Amino acid sequence: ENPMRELRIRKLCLNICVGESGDRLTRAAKVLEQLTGQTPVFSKARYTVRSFGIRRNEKIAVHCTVRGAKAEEILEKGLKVREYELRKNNFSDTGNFGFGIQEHIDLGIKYDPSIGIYGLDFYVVLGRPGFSIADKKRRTGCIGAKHRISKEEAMRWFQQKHDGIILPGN
Amino acid sequence: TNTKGKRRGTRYMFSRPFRKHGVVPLATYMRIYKKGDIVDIKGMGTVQKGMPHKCYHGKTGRVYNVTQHAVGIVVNKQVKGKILAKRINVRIEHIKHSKSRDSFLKRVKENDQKKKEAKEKGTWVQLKRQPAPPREAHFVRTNGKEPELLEPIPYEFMA
Amino acid sequence: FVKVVKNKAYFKRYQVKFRRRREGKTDYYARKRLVIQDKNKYNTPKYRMIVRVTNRDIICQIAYARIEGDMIVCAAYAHELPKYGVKVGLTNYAAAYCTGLLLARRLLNRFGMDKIYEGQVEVTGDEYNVESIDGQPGAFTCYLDAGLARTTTGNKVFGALKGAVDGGLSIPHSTKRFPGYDSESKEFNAEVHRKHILGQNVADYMRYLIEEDEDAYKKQFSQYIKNNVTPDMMEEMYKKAHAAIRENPVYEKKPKKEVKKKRWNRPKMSLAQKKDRVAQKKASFLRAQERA
Amino acid sequence: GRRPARCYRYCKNKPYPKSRFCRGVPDAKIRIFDLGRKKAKVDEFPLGGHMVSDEYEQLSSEALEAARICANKYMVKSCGRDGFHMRVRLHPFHVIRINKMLSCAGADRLQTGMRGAFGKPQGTVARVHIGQVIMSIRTKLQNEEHVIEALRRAKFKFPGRQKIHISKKWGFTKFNADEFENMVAKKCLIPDGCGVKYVPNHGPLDKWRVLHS
Amino acid sequence: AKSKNHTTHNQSRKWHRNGIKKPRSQRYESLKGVDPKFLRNMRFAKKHNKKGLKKMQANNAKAMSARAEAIKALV
RNA sequence: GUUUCCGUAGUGUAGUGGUUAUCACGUUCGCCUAACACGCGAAAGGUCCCCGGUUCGAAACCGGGCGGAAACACCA
RNA sequence: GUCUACGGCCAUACCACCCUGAACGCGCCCGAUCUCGUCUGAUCUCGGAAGCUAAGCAGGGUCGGGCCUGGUUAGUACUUGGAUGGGAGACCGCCUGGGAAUACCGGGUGCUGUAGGCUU
RNA sequence: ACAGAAACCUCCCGUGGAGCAGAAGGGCAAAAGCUCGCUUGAUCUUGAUUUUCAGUACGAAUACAGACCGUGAAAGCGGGG
RNA sequence: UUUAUCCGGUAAAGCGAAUGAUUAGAGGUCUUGGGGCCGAAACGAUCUCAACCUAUUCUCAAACUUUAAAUGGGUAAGAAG
Ligand SMILES: [Mg+2]
Ligand SMILES: [Mg+2]
Ligand SMILES: [Mg+2]
Ligand SMILES: [Mg+2]
Ligand SMILES: [Mg+2]
Ligand SMILES: [Mg+2]
Ligand SMILES: [Mg+2]
Ligand SMILES: [Mg+2]
Ligand SMILES: [Mg+2]
Repeated sequence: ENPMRELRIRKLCLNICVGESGDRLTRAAKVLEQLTGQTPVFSKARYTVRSFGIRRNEKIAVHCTVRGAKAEEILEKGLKVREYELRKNNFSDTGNFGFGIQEHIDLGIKYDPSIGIYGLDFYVVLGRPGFSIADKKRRTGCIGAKHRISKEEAMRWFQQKHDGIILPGN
Repeated sequence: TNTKGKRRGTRYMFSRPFRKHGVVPLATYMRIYKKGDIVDIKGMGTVQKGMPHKCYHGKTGRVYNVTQHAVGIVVNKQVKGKILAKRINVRIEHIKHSKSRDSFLKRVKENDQKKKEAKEKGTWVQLKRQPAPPREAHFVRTNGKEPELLEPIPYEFMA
Repeated sequence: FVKVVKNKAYFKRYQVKFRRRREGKTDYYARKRLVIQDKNKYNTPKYRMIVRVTNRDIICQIAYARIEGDMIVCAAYAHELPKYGVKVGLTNYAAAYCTGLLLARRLLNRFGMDKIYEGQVEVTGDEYNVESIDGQPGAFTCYLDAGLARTTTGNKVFGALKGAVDGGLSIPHSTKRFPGYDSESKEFNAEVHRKHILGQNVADYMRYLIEEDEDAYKKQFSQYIKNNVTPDMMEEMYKKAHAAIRENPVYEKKPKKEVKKKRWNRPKMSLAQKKDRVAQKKASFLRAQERA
Repeated sequence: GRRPARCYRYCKNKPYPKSRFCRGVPDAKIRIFDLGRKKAKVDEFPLGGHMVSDEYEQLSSEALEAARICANKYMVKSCGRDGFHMRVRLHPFHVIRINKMLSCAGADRLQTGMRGAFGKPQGTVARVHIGQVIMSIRTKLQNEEHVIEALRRAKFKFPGRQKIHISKKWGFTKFNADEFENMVAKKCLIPDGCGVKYVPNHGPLDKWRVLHS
Repeated sequence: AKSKNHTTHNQSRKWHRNGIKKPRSQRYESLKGVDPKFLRNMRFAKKHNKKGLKKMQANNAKAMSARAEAIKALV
């Protein structure tokens, strides 16, 4: 019997990196738009890199943060493609997790022969009531010792709701 | 020959001491200065506007002005003989109340008080200070010991 | 492994911030610029009206700043307002008015000025700005203190201000942030401040919610149902308050004496009592494993 | 090569550490300020024989080299190759200077005499105060004589004057020899290769829990 | 044709022989240097003093006859 | 010692202002030739001397150095 | 006893971890009718009040790191004046005064300013 | 995910190790670091002082005062950096 | 010359307090490596050397400093109070 340590999803982050700019990026923005239903933020280059074809302050990726129920509704319909199974080393040291997909169509999406197939990074920030203590402005603070989601609490999170196997071996 | 620049040799004066790098505690500009009050200059890095300068870092002078956030202050500065009583316009941050005067004031308040009293007696009280006299004949006593014998101790080479 | 960031060195060199910083409560730079009084004044104070909307209760108080610790001359909270016929919804912009109004009048009862610079009475929601009367005690003034509230248009803070201005303090306030300013035009409606002052925000939420769905009413505001408060009524609770406050602002306290006075913290352990616990162990340990 | 040590025997100048400020320093002659069985233990190797300066002087890097070597040669013989440690405790380190030799050709014509007098880096030297150690050695308690004389020969690569002294500490620790066996047997002191950790009645109790366990 | 490039040698001797006079400070030093808005004002204070002398004189004689009465009531 | 100047493909040498690198020669492969030359088509090849700094970035802009070069070293 | 609001001096206050929260507040919380702010009501604004001290905070704990004192090192190092002191010289000795710092041992762990609660 | 010592994202730590056109030097954090909105306080005008000192200039600075303004809910802050 | 009171960053010290150098061992697949040697290969065994860092230790800094003297520099010790 726990009061409100309802381990629950604070956010779902969708990034679509594509070291290009212009088209091949601008189209990727419509995928997140379509999938989420919110205008995604264009990221840009921290600084220039030569082997890559990217330049400081050039646009590269496009990314979103999805939250509330519509996070649940894209995590579910996310893993599904990864048939409710992940690996041991994605359950991270701070109680977050991450599962990437290969192709954006597999999430109930229509392919246009123009708008190709850019998968995406899904990651999710598990939280808990009273995790906004840090992020607020007045009377900020830190989140206890417990109240911090350990790797192994984030594991049997994912194992008792999406009921995945979480297969070992790296 | 060296550079005349206003802040030479200040590398390690104006430098704030330790673990005080930051917000200037507010008290230090919410105590009141007023003309006649004697004040010790003490330059400070943090604020650079209205700085004094090294040739009077650590001097004292009386105040002759008071502007919105600064204090015009008359200080004596020695210069190949002729000392010059001269006036500068230092921002509050670099200034304190010297407690120099404040032994006297407490000595005055006591003497006027001790003179008004013991006037109804007419007994003459020792008002002036007086330097530390020679320590008076006292006795000592050991009780039931002789004193302890010292010997200088034999040198051996430690390393 | 990694390098341990938090060495001995981390803590030999870590220089604390500056207490009311750690707690995270105070612009001091900005307290600096608010508070410290010019030195063409030496003693005379600088008053600031302090408003921080908490979360349950709005606190407003006039303070002046001394070297031992800023002294509060007058303090008016929101949880007083039951006295003045306002039971509920008392961290709400319209109650910050009454609170700030209270404050202005609890102050102005002292230095005997409740008979002058009343400010606006019927309430409009405009420029009211007090003009000191000649041959009288000149009006009171203070430079509003927001604290840490991102002061966008509509926020309660500079709204409670409107209360203390309306109540007869001469604060420099502009109108650019009162709920009503149009940020694509640059005027008032002012008749939006009408509402915004008297809580027909809350009335019209108490009416969009009700006809759509029941039991979101009651959930969203139970105590707005309980205490037999309604819309329509609302406007004419508050108007009894900015009247009732103004006929009697003064605080009467409540006298206090009883407490038995038990000590139900926990105390500091004395030296010897730590001194043994290590000697108490190490005899619990030694004994335990001189065996198995 | 270099002027004779004479001319840079004495500390006149303020330390010139090799740094940003002087650069192009020829690498110090000496490189190993310890040899023998530096893989020793504290508990098997009990004789902190010392060589100590009696004068405020400078010692060249190249003297230290010789001083070391000639003590590695006599010890070995004496004890064998395994049967000591030698430590030099003056890594030369303020940098010494040379006006650039007043170079001229034949009869010559112009040197400029003194302009830009400031020299260049020549080498490196140690500062040495009185009663300060230069070299130290450890062996078995057995083998005192064979330390004595090894440092004795080293004195002769080496200007001024300096006493050979035998210490009161466990070999290379600071802990006064009359006292280890006790301080170890009860664990004020815990073995740590060459040296030893002094462990006090200070830290968390679970640190202790590991000992006396 | 080289030479000396300073010294501050006998010197102490000189700028000291005649003394080093700690500047002779009068009472009533000049108000030049002070913020004009002081003086702008304290001159209206100083100028309109005499306006208010009738009070001053009578109010003096009140205290003088009250303290002629205080010292005489002691007698 | 001090004052200049260079260093870039296997070699001789261009080149830019801070996005990019050449020529000729050499060489590898075909062709033509009975076979070599010559001629004609294809080709691959350096951290732009070693460095640290600045900068989006340096072969190129600073500072240090290392190798190769040049020029002075006048009154006695 | 204790808290809140505003505070002073800024670690005896920090940090790391362990323990407990009666009431009021202080918090966590619930939502987007409006104001307002976002990619996202994640932060700010606002309207609330269905839960729980999960954390902050507060209260406590650690032969806990740190900071703050004491001791010790040590009358050591260093130094004002002093000598027709020693010493080939480096340097060293004394006389008259002043007199540090580490390692190593101890103790402590924030004091209070105004306004207002609660324990009636 | 592709993604590798380096693209992109998210959590944690992060007293200051960045950053603050430059030599260093001093200064700096819900700043003086970074991002955006609004702009001309780089504006007009007397005087006082500091610094270089002879306590002469220039340059550079500090305090005030008078106008006219930007900014900000406002206190102030701002006469180049 | 005292007594108050500021000011002060040199000698010394420390560097198990920041920066900068630097010896040594215990310790650590931290990392990682590049070589071995035993291993097809295997954080497999054992070596080894790099680099890092966990407790340590040697020795230093004019263009370092937690500390930090001696000698020194302001004021003040009243009728102008
Ligand atoms: Mg602000
Ligand atoms: Mg919300
Ligand atoms: Mg709690
Ligand atoms: Mg709890
Ligand atoms: Mg401790
Ligand atoms: Mg003599
Ligand atoms: Mg700011
Ligand atoms: Mg002006
Ligand atoms: Mg100096």
